[PDB]
Amino acid sequence: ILGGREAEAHARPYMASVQLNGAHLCGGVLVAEQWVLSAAHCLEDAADGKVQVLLGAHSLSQPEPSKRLYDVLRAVPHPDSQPDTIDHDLLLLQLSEKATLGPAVRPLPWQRVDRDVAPGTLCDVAGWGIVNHAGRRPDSLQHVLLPVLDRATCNRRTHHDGAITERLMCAESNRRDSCKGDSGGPLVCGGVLEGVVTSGSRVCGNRKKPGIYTRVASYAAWIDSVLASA
Ligand SMILES: N[C@H](CO)c1cccc(-c2cccc(COc3ccccc3CC(=O)O)c2)c1
Repeated sequence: ILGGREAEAHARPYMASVQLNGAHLCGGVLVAEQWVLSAAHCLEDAADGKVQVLLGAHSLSQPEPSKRLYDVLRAVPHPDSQPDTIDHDLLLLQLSEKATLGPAVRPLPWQRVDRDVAPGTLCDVAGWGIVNHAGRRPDSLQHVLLPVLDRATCNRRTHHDGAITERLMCAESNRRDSCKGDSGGPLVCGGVLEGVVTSGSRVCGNRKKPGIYTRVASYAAWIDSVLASA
């Protein structure tokens, strides 16, 4: 997260750290007791290593009573996802067991009504992604409120030139933005999950290259089907 600030500890109980061999790789969102939603590209160059999900965390390195690292029993990338493509970049991770719920661990309700979030709406993005262009990795969870950018503006030749489908949404990227290590994490509007961070053009903090977020509402049928297949 560039241009953000340290989040209040455990104020986002749905926030997950998807990890590879003990290291934070991507953000994730707890959407059900045993399921974490993330981005499919996160596990592309991982196939070998131990994939785990850290729940109830503020600090990545420090002990906290609510912190718990879970093993993943199965990884469900969206069937239409392709590598190094920004479309259908969703991943569902089944935990080893149902997560112990409490004030610091709680699933987030997600948008099921397939209608765009109004442009200008301030939405909260959180993550353990890089906090400056030099690549400084924060130990503690960061967040930033970003305004939603209309698809038309986002799709201009000067911006993402037609790449923003109806299944994607954009947020302003001027200084404040999501960056490397934030994909798979949440974009929350009025307490509801609206988007999942994707890597876009892999450029951060540049107003001409807005942040790209996968609209969860567009994938309601797939998420429901995966969550129902215990
Ligand atoms: N705001 C912009 C566009 O929305 C944005 C948001 C989020 C990430 C990036 C971004 C910037 C540089 C390099 C990478 C490659 O990262 C990975 C590559 C492989 C696995 C995991 C990651 C981690 C990750 O994807 O976060 C991503 C850019």
